[PDB]
Amino acid sequence: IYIIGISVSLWIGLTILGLFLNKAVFFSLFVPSGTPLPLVPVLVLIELLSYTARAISLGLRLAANTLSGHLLMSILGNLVKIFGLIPLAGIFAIVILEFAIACIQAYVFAILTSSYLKDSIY
Amino acid sequence: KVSLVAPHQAIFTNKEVSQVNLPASSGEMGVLANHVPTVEELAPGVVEVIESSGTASKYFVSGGFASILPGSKLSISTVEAHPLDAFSSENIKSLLAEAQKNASSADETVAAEAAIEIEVLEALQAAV
Amino acid sequence: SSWQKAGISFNKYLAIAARTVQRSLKNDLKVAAEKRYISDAKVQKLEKVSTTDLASN
Amino acid sequence: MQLVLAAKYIGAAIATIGLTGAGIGIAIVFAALINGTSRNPSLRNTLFPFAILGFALSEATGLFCLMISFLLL
Amino acid sequence: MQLVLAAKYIGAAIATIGLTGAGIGIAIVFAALINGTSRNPSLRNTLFPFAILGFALSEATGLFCLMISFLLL
Amino acid sequence: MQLVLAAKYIGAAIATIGLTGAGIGIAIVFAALINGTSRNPSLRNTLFPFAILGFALSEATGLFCLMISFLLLY
Amino acid sequence: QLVLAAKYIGAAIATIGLTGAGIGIAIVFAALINGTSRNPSLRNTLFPFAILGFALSEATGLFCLMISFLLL
Amino acid sequence: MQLVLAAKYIGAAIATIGLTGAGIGIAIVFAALINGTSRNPSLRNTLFPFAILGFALSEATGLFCLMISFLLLY
Amino acid sequence: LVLAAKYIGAAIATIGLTGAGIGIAIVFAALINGTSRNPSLRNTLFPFAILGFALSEATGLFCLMISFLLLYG
Amino acid sequence: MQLVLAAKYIGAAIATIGLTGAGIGIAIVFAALINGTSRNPSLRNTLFPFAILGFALSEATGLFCLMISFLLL
Amino acid sequence: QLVLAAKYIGAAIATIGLTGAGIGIAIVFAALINGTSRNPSLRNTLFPFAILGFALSEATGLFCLMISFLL
Amino acid sequence: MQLVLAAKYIGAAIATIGLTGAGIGIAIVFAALINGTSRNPSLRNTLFPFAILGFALSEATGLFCLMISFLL
Amino acid sequence: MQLVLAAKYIGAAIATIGLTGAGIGIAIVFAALINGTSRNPSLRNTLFPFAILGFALSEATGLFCLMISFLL
Repeated sequence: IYIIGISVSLWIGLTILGLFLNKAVFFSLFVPSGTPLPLVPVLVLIELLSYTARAISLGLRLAANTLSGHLLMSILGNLVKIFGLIPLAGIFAIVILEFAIACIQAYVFAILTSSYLKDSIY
Repeated sequence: KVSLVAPHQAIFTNKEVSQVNLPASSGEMGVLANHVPTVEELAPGVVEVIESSGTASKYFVSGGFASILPGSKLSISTVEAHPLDAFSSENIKSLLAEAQKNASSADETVAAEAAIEIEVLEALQAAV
Repeated sequence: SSWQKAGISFNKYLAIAARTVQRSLKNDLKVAAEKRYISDAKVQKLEKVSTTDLASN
Repeated sequence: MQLVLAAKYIGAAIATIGLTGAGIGIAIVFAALINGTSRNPSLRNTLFPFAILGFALSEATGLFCLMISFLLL
Repeated sequence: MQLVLAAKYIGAAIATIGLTGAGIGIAIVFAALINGTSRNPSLRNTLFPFAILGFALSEATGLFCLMISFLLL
Repeated sequence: MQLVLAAKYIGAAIATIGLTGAGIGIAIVFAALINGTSRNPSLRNTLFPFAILGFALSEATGLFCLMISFLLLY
Repeated sequence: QLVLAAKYIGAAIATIGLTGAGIGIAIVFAALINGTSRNPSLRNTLFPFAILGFALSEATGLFCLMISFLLL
Repeated sequence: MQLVLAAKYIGAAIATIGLTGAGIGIAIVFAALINGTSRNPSLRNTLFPFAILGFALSEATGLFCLMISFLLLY
Repeated sequence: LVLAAKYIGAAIATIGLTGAGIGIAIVFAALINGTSRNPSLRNTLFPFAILGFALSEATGLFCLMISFLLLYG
Repeated sequence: MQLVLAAKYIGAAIATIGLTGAGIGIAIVFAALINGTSRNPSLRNTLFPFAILGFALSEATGLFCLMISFLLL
Repeated sequence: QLVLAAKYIGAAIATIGLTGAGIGIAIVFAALINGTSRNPSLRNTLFPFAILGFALSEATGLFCLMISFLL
Repeated sequence: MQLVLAAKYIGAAIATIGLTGAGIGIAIVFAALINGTSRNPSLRNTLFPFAILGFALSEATGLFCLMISFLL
Repeated sequence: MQLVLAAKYIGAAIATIGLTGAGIGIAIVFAALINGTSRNPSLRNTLFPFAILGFALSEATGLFCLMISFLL
């Protein structure tokens, strides 16, 4: 699941960069705020470079959720050796936060794609 | 230079003052010589104005809006401004006891008006 | 207080604080002061020259 | 295995440096909720639901960083 | 051999230093949302969509930094 | 022993670096409660219950980090 | 031996820059959530500066991650 | 015991670096109490009682961290 | 051995990214909060944000060239 | 005796890292007292007792940390 | 070989001071952007203090960079 | 000795890390005094006496830490 | 002496970590002075003497820490 998540996220990042480059062949380009200054081409850490960082951050949700569930093996040996009822409440809160993180990660990926489509048509 | 004019009489009127301490909405602010521009709301506290030496006149204001102009002018516009010696201790206890019993006892604006009257009566009775 | 949630503005909040401070002071110093907190005025909203019900609180 | 045994004890100590962000996050969310409730009248629900859900998200960093130091012991 | 195995335990300890920014970032967005909701009337939607989307962007630094320490252990 | 014994003493000192977040957390919750109580009149309960419950959550990070340094020295 | 053992240390201390990139996304979101409730910067206006400001603040984390990934 | 003596002396120095949270915690509670007392009119008790009780909770992190560095050098 | 110390120069030099990452958000927070007060929209505050961000990002570009030069020359 | 002499010099320098909390603590109490005195009117006594007693409590961390580095030198 | 190994690590530990120079350039610009919207500190006046204040904060980053570059 | 000379050079650098608290302490008292004097009217007195006495207390941490690095 | 030459480069790099307090200290006094000069009152006096004298006191930490790294 970890290797399939990084491979699926890399294909979505290449499609976002290819769609923005195809629209620049008939609607100018620029994409730079000018305010009586220069050195705007050196800070090209967005658009093309931003797709690589957004794909690794969105694809890491599958690996982070598996790390929380795999951490119960270290707490299972100590609870079967204070009362052990504190581990049940902590595992229930981490499972609810991991399931709710999938909806927040899906909304963050759709919000990032809306900025690329709106800037390519302006 | 103060302009503490009420809606029935004038206290400061002419510019012949030095320092004045009036309770605003945030804290107990105090105007000095060339005060900065600050138009904050005045709460129900004591508005004392020090006249040069120790000739301060404590005026219990009912609340208003302390306006500070940029030319070292303070306009304290309040509804009622009376001294601390014009209040009675026996009559102040009758208004505070009736407002506490009427609070949270009905509906509409009867219970909301009793909470504001109990807070203003407790602050004036503690400054005697 | 929380006067922004109701229908009390700055004019109604200043009149309620001035009337409560005058009644809680000296009873003998109430000369020419009870008329400033009591009025017999009425308000009636008109429409088109007809009007609705007259209210006076 | 002498070098790997000494590195396991030192790895569990430097990994606990993330508790400063998780410990201060529980107080930053409680400071805005205590000062905001006195403005009338965010008490029942409204701001009470965001304080419980916001504290669980800030505490996830302390629980995730503690599993690394516990697995290396 | 022996030097490469000892560096794997220390590589997962210093890499977890980024939890301070991700842990405090989840509480910084919740503190402004709880105090701003009582100012009328950013409750339903409007500010609710930016708080959910803003929390996932601030928590992305902790998930990316955790993959480095997990790959070296 | 030798290398493992020297790493146990140094592990109890580096694990105590997390006390800065737990120590400053008790003052951050107390500063907002003291400044917010002057607005009248959050005294009994209300603000007192959130300050007592909020201080226990911030102190959980320091108590959990202290058990790691104490287990390596004993 | 010495070059292989130093590769693990080259990716551990290099990830310390995530504190600036992680807290930067929350600093721009705190001012945007508190400013939108003042009426009425919703569509565009303030939304364009928050979307463009979040990508510039996240550029530090992408450059620091490429250094740790190249040595590991 | 040459390796255990060098690790014990270095443990008292790294554990003392956590005094920044305890030192700044006593000043954070004092800054809110000094600025809040001038806002009228909680002077005796009320706000002064939370400053005395809040300072003891922030000082618990510095006293607990000092026992770890003192145990390694004695 | 010079190859062992060359890898450490590219990791400890990245500690300066905290000032460049937080500086881009500090200038954006003041520009977003000031534009909602009416009416610093066209130029004025928008033109100073582009020039102000280049000064804060100059520290991160100079620090990144030091660690990149040790890994190649 | 080379191990005890080398560790004594490094212990006195690492113990001086706690001066940042004690140095900034005296300035934090002085910044709130300078801003509050100009807002009228607690100047002589009254609020002067909390500022004098607050500076001595914050200075206890710097004096206690200085005795550790002085005893190992 | 010990002298050449310490020179490479000296260029990385000396770059830790960039956090104060990077955040200092943005702290002076944040107060100038928020104060210019209060009307009317635009031409000169506040422009001279922002240009002179940014050069004083940038002096710490230029002096610290010459130490690591001299190795 | 080689071990005694190496610890003296490392001790002068670790003890100099405390300059961040002493440098920011003199600026914290100066920022409140500059903003407090504009709100009227403590300029040559009142706030002027607390600023001179408050700066001497914050500077005591930098002077004590400098003697440790200078003696090592 | 390989141990004495290796400690000289480490003592000159870790001692420069105190520049964060000196760099941010010059900006803290300039941020409070720029926001106060736009409202009550001028900038050629009053706050002009406090900003020049306050910046020199905060810059003493950077000059004193630079002499330690330059002498090692």
